[PDB]
Amino acid sequence: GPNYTIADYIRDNHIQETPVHHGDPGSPTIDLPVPDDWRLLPESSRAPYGGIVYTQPADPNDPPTIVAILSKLTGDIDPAKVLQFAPGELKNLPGFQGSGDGSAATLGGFSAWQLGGSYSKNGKLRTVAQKTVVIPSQGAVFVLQLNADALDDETMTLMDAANVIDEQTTITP
Ligand SMILES: CCCCCCCCCCCCOC[C@H]1O[C@H](O[C@H]2O[C@H](CO)[C@@H](O)[C@H](O)[C@H]2O)[C@H](O)[C@@H](O)[C@@H]1O
Repeated sequence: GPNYTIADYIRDNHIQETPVHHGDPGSPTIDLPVPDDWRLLPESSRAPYGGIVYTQPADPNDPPTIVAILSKLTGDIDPAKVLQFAPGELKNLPGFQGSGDGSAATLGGFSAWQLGGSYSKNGKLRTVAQKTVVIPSQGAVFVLQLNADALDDETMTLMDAANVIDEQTTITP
């Protein structure tokens, strides 16, 4: 899309990006909570840093989910620019509609950005949101992204889980 993204920022600069997994030497420890009625997702192709899925979905083939990704950025990386370009990805979604570009936030004591809204996929309105947390540590900038997605009618399920995540997550570099 026409919006500059974090991926564009990485591509256009002398920045190395490497995926991070639980237990990797040199990486932060991120304790995400598992809200009630949600179940933990292990690390997989579809949940690179794990995630959570709602255990009482209206459509078991399309349940509300919050998936985590953790990346390690080294080189000519400015943590403030990661936050600056965080809204680009969602804003490029087909028919995305949200309240502006989102807002600043914090998670586990680190600076973050969150935006949410709706988009249309296969003729169905979906609620989507992304929280990006910048974690400068150990000669690198780690970037955590939490990607929430659900059918429009299950928007409140996502919002409830988000409050639990916002209040209980700890991040220790
Ligand atoms: C921690 C994991 C990630 C974070 C937790 C996940 C929480 C997700 C909650 C996200 C709910 C965000 O959606 C809120 C709403 O945004 C848009 O409306 C807003 O923007 C429109 C165009 O500017 C205005 O016309 C509307 O008045 C204004 O409400 C969509 O059109 C709505 O359909 C959607 O409901």
